[PDB]
Amino acid sequence: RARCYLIGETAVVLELEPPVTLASQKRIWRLAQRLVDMPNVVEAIPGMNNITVILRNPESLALDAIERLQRWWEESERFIEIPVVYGGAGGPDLAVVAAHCGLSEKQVVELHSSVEYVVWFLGFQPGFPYLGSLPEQLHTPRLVPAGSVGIGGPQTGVYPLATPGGWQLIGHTSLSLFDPARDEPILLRPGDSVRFVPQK
Amino acid sequence: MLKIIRAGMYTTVQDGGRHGFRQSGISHCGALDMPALRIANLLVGNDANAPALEITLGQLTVEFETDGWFALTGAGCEARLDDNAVWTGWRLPMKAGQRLTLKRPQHGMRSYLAVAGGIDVPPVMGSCSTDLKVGIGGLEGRLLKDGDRLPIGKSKAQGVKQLLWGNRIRALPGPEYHEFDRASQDAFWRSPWQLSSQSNRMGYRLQGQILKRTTDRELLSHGLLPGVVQVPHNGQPIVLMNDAQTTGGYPRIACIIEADMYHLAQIPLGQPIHFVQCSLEEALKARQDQQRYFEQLAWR
Repeated sequence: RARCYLIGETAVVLELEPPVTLASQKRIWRLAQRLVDMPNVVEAIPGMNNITVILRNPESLALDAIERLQRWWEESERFIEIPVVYGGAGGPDLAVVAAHCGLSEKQVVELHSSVEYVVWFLGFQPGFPYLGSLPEQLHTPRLVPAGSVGIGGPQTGVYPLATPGGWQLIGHTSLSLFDPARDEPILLRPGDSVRFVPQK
Repeated sequence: MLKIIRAGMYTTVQDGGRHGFRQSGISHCGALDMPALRIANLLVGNDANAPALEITLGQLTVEFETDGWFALTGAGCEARLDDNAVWTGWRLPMKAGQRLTLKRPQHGMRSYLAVAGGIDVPPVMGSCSTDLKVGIGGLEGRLLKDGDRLPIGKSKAQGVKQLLWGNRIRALPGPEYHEFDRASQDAFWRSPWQLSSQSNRMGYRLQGQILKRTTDRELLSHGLLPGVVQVPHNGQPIVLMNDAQTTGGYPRIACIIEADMYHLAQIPLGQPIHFVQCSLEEALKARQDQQRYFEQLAWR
């Protein structure tokens, strides 16, 4: 079931019950296109089975936001290949991640590449994907260079910036996920299908 | 056209904000004291969100090469222009070859400096706000240092009243307000909160009483905005500011209203902070009154 709570006086958060689902996130992606295509919505930030819609005219739209986002929710109407250079300097924890999972370096790079991941949402840093559902066999305990692929329990992703991280790094990427001067600054959008391509 | 001698400790080029990209993990940034920068740009004739220098604890000297007008807002640092003492909230004139010397202020924290025409720097994604974590905007995405020059744009003396600052800040409860026991909900309003040294442009860490949460249920990563007060496992509340994370998985006890966000910026690192329980009509009327206040400044 859905709940609609006011987050301050400028946003409304639509959430869903804790057992998350890919079908519920698909509608959240579909609603995030609809919400940003009108003048009254400054931003539409999706999360985990939830979407935060900030408003430009909250004085009128505030109470309406609890009656309107619930109804729009009842209606609920790309493929990118990232080149990852696994092991060596890019992935120093590749040897340690292969030890815990009980599979060699080639086996841990073969199933990590086989899974075609989808972007649930972007947050924390500019252009950082929360890639959902990593194989249950590849799960393992926890400044990192930019474009570094790493693992952290059930979560897997890429580091677009140079910041201190706790994930075990299994590889590195040359393709910039966040580039402030390209044309399309952020590569990944919510709902895109990420694939990781090995190189050595 | 604006040469810097002593830059200080945390000086940056700040704007209205890098909006439209919160969905892709980019913080909007901009001035912490948005009303201070807006009044300064208004006094000089620029657009209210034009690029102006943010200064933390004064200690700034800037030599002027081009003739025009300037203004100072925010915390009063007793600015001295060559052989005269200039004050905050005035469209002051400037000639070529004059230094403006700000000192460490006794009251307040952040001070703003705007010039006629605006600081012409490359607008990275419809904004010139410096993002120190990402390394973009302003002048190469970093703090201003000694010897740098910032190029002024092409412009094409009424004193205005500034806004008073205080330690009482109106916050609205929830979404996770009903997860804290009665001794923690009361302490949040009744008990004072001391500012910690960890507090920076991203988020303010508050030292006080240990707020106990009743539930131990995991929170799914949700979209955040400046002013949201998060309480981690340690029980010490963290106030999110402009450079904060767009997503987080911590329980949110309260949210500070946009009309009172400017007060946080001036609070010194050793002074307390009191929270006042607010209402939605009060939060919205207070937001209008401040938006309505800049329209009064626009008629001078």
